[PDB]
Amino acid sequence: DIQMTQSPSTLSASVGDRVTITCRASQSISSWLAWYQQKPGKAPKLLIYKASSLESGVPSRFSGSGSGTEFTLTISSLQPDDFATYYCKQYADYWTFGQGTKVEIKRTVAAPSVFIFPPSDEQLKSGTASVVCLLNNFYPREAKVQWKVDNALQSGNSQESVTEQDSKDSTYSLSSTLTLSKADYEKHKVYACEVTHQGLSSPVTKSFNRGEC
Amino acid sequence: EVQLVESGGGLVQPGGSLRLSCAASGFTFSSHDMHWVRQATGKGLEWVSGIGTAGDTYYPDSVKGRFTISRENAKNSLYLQMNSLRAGDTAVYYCARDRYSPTGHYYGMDVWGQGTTVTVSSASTKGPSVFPLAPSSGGTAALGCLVKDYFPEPVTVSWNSGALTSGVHTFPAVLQSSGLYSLSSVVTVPSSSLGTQTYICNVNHKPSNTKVDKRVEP
Amino acid sequence: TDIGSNTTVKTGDLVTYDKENGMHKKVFYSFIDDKNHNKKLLVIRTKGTIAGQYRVYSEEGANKSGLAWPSAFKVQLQLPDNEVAQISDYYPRNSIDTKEYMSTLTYGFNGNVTGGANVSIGHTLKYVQPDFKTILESPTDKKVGWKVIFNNMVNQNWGPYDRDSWNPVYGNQLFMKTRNGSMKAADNFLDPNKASSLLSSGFSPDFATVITMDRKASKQQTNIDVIYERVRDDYQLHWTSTNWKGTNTKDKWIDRSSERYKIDWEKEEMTN
Repeated sequence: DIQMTQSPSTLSASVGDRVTITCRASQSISSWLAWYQQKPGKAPKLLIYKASSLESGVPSRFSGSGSGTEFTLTISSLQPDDFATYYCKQYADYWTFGQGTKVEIKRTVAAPSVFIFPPSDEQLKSGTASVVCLLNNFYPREAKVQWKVDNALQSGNSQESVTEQDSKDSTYSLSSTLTLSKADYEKHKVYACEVTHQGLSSPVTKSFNRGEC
Repeated sequence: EVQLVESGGGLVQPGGSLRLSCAASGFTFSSHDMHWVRQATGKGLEWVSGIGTAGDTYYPDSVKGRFTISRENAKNSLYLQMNSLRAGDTAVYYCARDRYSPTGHYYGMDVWGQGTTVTVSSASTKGPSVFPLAPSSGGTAALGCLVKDYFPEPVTVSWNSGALTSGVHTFPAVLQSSGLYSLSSVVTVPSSSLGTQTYICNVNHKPSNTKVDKRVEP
Repeated sequence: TDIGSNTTVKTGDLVTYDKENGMHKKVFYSFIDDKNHNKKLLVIRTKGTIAGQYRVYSEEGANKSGLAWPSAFKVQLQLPDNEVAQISDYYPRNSIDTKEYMSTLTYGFNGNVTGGANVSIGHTLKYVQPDFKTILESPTDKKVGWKVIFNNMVNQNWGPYDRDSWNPVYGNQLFMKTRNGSMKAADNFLDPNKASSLLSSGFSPDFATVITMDRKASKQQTNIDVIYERVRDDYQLHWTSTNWKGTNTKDKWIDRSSERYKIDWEKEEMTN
């Protein structure tokens, strides 16, 4: 029951940048704080112990500082290998990790292309109906998707899912799926996906009618 | 070479029990503290339990009374007995070794395994329904497959066997309220290739021997 | 006619007990008057005992208690800046890591003292420092010093601990008797007869420092200050509710015992 809060939770940077991550404990932990790096589907590596001491393998661009309650990790000159998630861990009293901080790759703003897919006829024969909105290859990750059926905004009856930065173009993509019963689906004419994103000068809307579909 | 290999774990009903183990090699096991640490899909590392070189055991409150850690130096192996499991305990469970200085300075968790997955859930193993996401056009075109209502993970998705691996995005699965996972896989392609070139998505779910190939048409 | 050495050695002792600081200062002094040399030496040998004074210092209740223990012992010599006299040698000459130090000091004839053609001055330096090191403090011609600092200690066949050891459960275990004992905190410290004797009985320095004086100097009277110091840490123990946990606060107290001695180079005396 020592809470550790890292901040920021996400930060974007390019190679060469000097990045700094902050970790805060809910009470004093002296200098008993460690830092770990983790990459997708791999195991953590120990970077720093006793708030500023470097573990043997580790490049000297890493460094750390702090005492008591506030601690920082700093990469003096970010390298391609350093884009990852970082975790602080307190060991003043048993062990507690922070929630993590993802260091992502910065690139220029890029607008999504928006496609909308009505529910298949096979699925309709089943019983449920699923309408999908795809936002493809965009930066940065922030995007709003609103569902409208006969222009009524929609309650939480839809889920989203997001890719991690594409390895080729560093963009994200997102899906939003709206699930209705065939009963309800057949009760409304027009279905529309409204998207808002920095790279779009206005909200794009994609839509269709069940009628001629 | 120093190494840790977790094993055990898989599907368990909530309320049930299960037993992980970790084989250690390339160092003197008996002389290190050892830990289990877990990580739920998409989330952070969480310390689960620790055991001192003398067999004294350490636990956070989230698992206290439910999990037991143990040691067996003769077999260079570490264990985790997990009782009264719940959905919240679903995650990948790693095994990790502490390292200290000769005078008792703590460096940290020095060497880690590859993890072993535990899934705790009422859901019965079930293959996916697969529905096409038909293309309309907008410059280029998008199409995909909706891989719906399967348990447990994973499903693999390919397009035109190995052939079409460009512009493909298979989204991370989502656990629906039913207890099943849903997912979509999409591609973008030239709108000019829609009247000529055929698109089949190949879905494979090993846990149920379900294999499905689906034609996507306008 | 006389073909021997032409050197005389005059040796005496000043002893002081400082009750309040638990220090038994015992200083031997030896004037070396090599009548074939324009300068005249003095060897000041600093012995005695600095008590360790390993004791329960504080008790906050059953669940917390602090133990004062000696983290370092120091001996320092200092001539004032206006003084004509100078420091020309010292022993040990360098840091010492072995458990014993021993050197026999002789006079080699040109204001030279070494640790056949030698005059014995009758000093064999000897001391022990189990679990401690000796560090020499940046010497000059007016100041020299040794510190004998804690370094390392096994605790009941458990791994050497030191002043910065940390375990996320038990903390610093340096003088932890038991991890789960149901005694009160003041009773949970390591018996001092299981540790270095420097912690219980204390430390007995045996350092030497050689001072030189030009014969042709209107003022033939030098002052010099000699300091014996004990630095103590505060090793705390508290109940976490499922075990004992220790913390160690470095250098919380410093006990210091200073004296000015008067050197008379004509009388070859040194007074208190």
